[PDB]
Amino acid sequence: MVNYENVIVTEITETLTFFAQSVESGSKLESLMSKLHADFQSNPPIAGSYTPKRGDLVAAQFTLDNQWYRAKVERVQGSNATVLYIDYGNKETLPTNRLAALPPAFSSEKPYATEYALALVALPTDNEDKEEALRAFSEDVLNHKVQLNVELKVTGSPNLATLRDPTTKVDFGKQLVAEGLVLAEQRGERKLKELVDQYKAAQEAARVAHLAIWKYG
Repeated sequence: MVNYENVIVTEITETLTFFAQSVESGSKLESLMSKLHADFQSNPPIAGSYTPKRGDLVAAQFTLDNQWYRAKVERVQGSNATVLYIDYGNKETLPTNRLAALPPAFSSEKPYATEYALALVALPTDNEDKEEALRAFSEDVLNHKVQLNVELKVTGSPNLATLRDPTTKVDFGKQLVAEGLVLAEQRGERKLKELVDQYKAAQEAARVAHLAIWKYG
């Protein structure tokens, strides 16, 4: 009877945080991107006429496809800026001449992607084990429809969330633990006790089975 949210995972970072879009907001973003494309084709901005302050919400021309996206300026350094593509979750450093003022019409809708921390998962000690963990998790969830549950709200940073396969009901983060690819996190929130204990047992099973990072005990 847990109220799962149907999401699509759109971006995964190197610390196993991830960005997810709501499935029922898919048409909303689709419409926005189509209107933004048409707007900036009809009235293309003048390159170099805009420079941002840190925090500005802008239109940014993605270096990959030369299309315009909604973006938050996170850092400005001379001729370049670091931006977050708020509807998808990826970041890049970019010349400021590829930034323009976002028309107030596109600025009111909340970001269509939200960042979360994968609940109770810690990356392994080895660097190559780290890579494999990120590869394995991306293969599991990237671009896929999954069920998300927020486990803990965190003030000032991404909330803790589990991800579940809609068909098998397998907890993806826990599966990473059971496969011996990541470590289980121990923490004290009583509401997280059951999940903490379960992830601990999964880690233990992977240890006994000598899986992956636990190969040489």
